[PDB]
Amino acid sequence: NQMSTIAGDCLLSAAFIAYAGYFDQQMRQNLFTTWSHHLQQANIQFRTDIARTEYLSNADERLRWQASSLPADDLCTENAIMLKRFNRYPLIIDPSGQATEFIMNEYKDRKITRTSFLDDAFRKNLESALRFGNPLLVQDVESYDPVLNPVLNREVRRTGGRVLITLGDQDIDLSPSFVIFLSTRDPTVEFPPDLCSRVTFVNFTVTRSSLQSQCLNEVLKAERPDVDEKRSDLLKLQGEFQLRLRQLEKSLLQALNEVKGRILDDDTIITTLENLKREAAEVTRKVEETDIVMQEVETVSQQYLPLSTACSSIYFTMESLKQIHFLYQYSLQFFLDIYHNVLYENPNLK
Amino acid sequence: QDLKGVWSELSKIWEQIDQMKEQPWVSVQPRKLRQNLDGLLNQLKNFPARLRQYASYEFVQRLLKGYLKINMLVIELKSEALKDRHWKQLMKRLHVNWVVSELTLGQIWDVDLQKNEAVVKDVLLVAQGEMALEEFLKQIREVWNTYELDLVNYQNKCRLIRGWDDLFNKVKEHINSVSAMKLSPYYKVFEEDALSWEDKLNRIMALFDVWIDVQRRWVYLEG
Amino acid sequence: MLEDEDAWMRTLHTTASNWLHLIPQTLSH
Amino acid sequence: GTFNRAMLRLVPSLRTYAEPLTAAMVEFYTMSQERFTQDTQPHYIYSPREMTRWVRGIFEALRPLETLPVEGLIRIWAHEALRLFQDRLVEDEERRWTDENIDLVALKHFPNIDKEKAMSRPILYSNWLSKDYIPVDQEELRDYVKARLKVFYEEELDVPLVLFNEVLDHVLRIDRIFRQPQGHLLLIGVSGAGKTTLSRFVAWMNGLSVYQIKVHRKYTGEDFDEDLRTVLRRSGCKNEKIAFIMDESNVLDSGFLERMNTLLANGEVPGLFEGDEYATLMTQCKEGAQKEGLMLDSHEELYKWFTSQVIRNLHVVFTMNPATSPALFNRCVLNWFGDWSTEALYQVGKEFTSKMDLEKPNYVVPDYMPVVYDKLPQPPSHREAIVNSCVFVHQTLHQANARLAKRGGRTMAITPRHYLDFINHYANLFHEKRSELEEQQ
Ligand SMILES: Nc1ncnc2c1ncn2[C@@H]1O[C@H](COP(=O)(O)OP(=O)(O)NP(=O)(O)O)[C@@H](O)[C@H]1O
Ligand SMILES: [Mg+2]
Repeated sequence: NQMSTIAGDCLLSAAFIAYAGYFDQQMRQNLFTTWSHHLQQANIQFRTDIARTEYLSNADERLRWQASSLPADDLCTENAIMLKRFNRYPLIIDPSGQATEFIMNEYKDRKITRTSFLDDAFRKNLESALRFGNPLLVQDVESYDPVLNPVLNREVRRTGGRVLITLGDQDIDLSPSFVIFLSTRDPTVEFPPDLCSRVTFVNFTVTRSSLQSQCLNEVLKAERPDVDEKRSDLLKLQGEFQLRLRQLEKSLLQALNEVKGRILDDDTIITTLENLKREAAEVTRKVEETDIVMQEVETVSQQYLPLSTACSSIYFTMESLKQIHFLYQYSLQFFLDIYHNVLYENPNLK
Repeated sequence: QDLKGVWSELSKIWEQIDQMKEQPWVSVQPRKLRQNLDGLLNQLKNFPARLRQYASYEFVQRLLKGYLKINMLVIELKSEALKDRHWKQLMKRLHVNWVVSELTLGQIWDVDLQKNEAVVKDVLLVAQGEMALEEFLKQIREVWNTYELDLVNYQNKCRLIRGWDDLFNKVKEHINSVSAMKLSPYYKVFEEDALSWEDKLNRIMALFDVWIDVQRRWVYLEG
Repeated sequence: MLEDEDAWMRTLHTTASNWLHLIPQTLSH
Repeated sequence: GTFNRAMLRLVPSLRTYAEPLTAAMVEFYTMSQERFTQDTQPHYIYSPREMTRWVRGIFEALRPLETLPVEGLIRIWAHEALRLFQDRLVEDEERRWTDENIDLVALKHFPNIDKEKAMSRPILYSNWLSKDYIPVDQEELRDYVKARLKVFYEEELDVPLVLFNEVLDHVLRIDRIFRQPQGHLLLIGVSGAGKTTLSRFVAWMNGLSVYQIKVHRKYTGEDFDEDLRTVLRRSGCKNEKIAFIMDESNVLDSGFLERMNTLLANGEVPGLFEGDEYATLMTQCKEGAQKEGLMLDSHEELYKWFTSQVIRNLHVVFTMNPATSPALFNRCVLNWFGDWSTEALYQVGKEFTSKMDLEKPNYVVPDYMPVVYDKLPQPPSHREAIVNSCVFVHQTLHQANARLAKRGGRTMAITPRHYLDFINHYANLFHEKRSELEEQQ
């Protein structure tokens, strides 16, 4: 069946990676829904519930990202996936800088160098990155220097036995281990279609819908832990449960390799099989009850949706308050502190 | 009969193949190799359809197609980046006992380049990065062996040094670039040389860091 | 606008049309 | 009329057609100049330079040929009209108008002519498959350029290229430019369309040596002068064909463009070679003239020969996106790279998704299938449906950006590079997931 389904799954996932990334969470979801509706209209088989984060990543990489400074949000996980499976050098549009720090942490072992377009020594550092093969994160891309056009477009000339790229007046030997991450902290920035063609946009900007989803997830985690666990089980059922099941299958095969006398020394090895069977039954049950749990979690999410919309509206009023007076600078972390105070350390809830 | 004729044609095809393979690797030109490989393919197509149905003809045709398929890897292998050390890496990984002087296109063709594309590509990426390092060191050696201090007469008393900004920019750029080299994933063979250059660069910097100072003071003081 | 982004276009269009209606088209020198 | 009489002096059979042809030329030129103005598009400039380019194109097409019928002359007239007027046009209705009026003007001034023989929908000219610049059919051109793209995969760049109709038309236009006297091209169009790729491909295909300016931090006009000295020395003295490719990374400095205009117009830069440089230029020009077989001795005649060689050898290819002076627009032959059409997207998808499995024998064709490629085969297969869905995804990004722009939000441009990225991602993901499931199985 998954053979039957992979064509549509990969079409949708590739479209999401290549095309979405500048748009907000609702706009990405609208695009994905349009593509899914078209694929359904043409009888192209795909899974009805495509979990993009779990389809394009595994638990190990997500845990490694959480070890780095990647916030545990759906938008941030999707953005990290785009930052992983990119064919064009990405342009990060985070307004806060968490994504830049995530990029530095990810490529710390590869000796990533942070530079800015405003720096006068930018070009020189870039040359080094091009020549010695080191990841480079260039910030302040709103003042993009067109000299980077050949580098982003990967226009190389293979004269002699040396591969060249024209940077400024000098032809730099491009190295195989080169990667560059463009970055900016300005959400309201317009780029020329040239740069738009040479880079893939990865937007970390917090919008009304992104913060609404964050607040809804935090309400579900705080006040309905059972429903949050069930939703996490839905996300894990897209391959994580089967991944651990096949890992236990491999362990059972390894144990079954060493069978000589000790198979019937106690003749109680069946326990391990039982264990797998038990977990198999468990995941089978989670497969059979999937629709019921989806309905349950959707109803519970609709219960706390108005509170999430209220939180988003409150934060954006707080953010817009800077127009009334220059002292009214309130960060997203300040609102999140208010919101966690309301949720966890609220004496009224006791 | 037809089988005897196709056997004879097959032998003639193999003659062209063997003559092609005996060409030494030093003189192998990939473009002319592609031209001849195509010509050999054309000869196969010329054979009548009845002779083309034979299994041996199909085997030769798909082999020659494979030669043209790995022809790309032939241009990529016949490069100046590959040196001897990277050829030694292929030597070791391909578990084949080749002789570089006696190396011919036939030995490389017999080794399945299509099956070992990853091995060749990996060696070639290493060669590209290390040749980038080597040519940067070549640029350093050239510039710092042909670079002369600019001297301008100063009130018919001495020839002072002009161009401090350019010299300092060059020295700082090269020091930063050698430091970045020290972080390169291919900085293994070029270690010692880089270190030596680093030392020289530092000395240069250090020397001029005092030289300009002295000059400035002297100028002021003589005034 | 910044407090709630989504209605503003239609209201601004109507307001500017009314302003164009009230403001005389030309002033004679 | 004087120019056309001088041109048709070669073929006496077309002499009586010197007066009508000119009239037709003039009429069409006037029509275009009235129809298309710089208010719509800044490059819609028309001048007697376009008419001189028209005469030069007909002259170059008629010079080697011993004889032509009147239908052949009208066909080459229409071909040059299309290459000089329809190429610059951005919108489709303008191109349709130009194509229709070309026929009207031709027949109006050339009555009693076999329209079918003198006018086929794919008017096409190239000497790639022959010895002379004769008309040639679409299919053999497509085959020849596909073979040359296969060659161009090995030598130079290795990234694959797809030859759809727009690409092949632009290849033929750039080839025509590279075979014209002082033929300079301006590829104006959207980013990611393939302007640099096709310019370099045609330059390699015709044997031209690609030379590009490498501007830097505070690029000096003296450096640009030295680059021009090298380029003209190679083009004129060394008899080397050069494709002088320039992109907006260095075109944005108009100080170099206004000096480039002299070479674009006259074929020489007076004051570029002076003193010692002029003496060496004269020496090398004398050597080249003797090598070719001219014992020209006077410096003025040597400079004239050098200018002629630069005219016939050096071609400048400007590449820009839709500031630039109208003089530069009028000095260069204008070509427009539009965003890839639905057919182009479908062809690129089919070619780039050909290694994929994408084949379900039990695929069921859904009644009233959502179709975005009009010429898609009916009933479609699974692979055809997949490529149709890919084209639909690109079109949905375009519609989404249009809707966001209408609502007032900030939008980014969806270039064909996005489509190539999406197809590459599809290939990588499909192969990866298939490999994972196969190893699991
Ligand atoms: N016909 C084609 N088929 C496949 N890929 C193509 C084609 N034309 C262009 N490309 C790809 O387009 C990419 C870059 O576009 P390029 O040829 O640089 O366009 P451009 O018009 O020069 N862009 P810009 O300089 O930003 O205006 C390359 O990776 C090419 O492989
Ligand atoms: Mg370009």
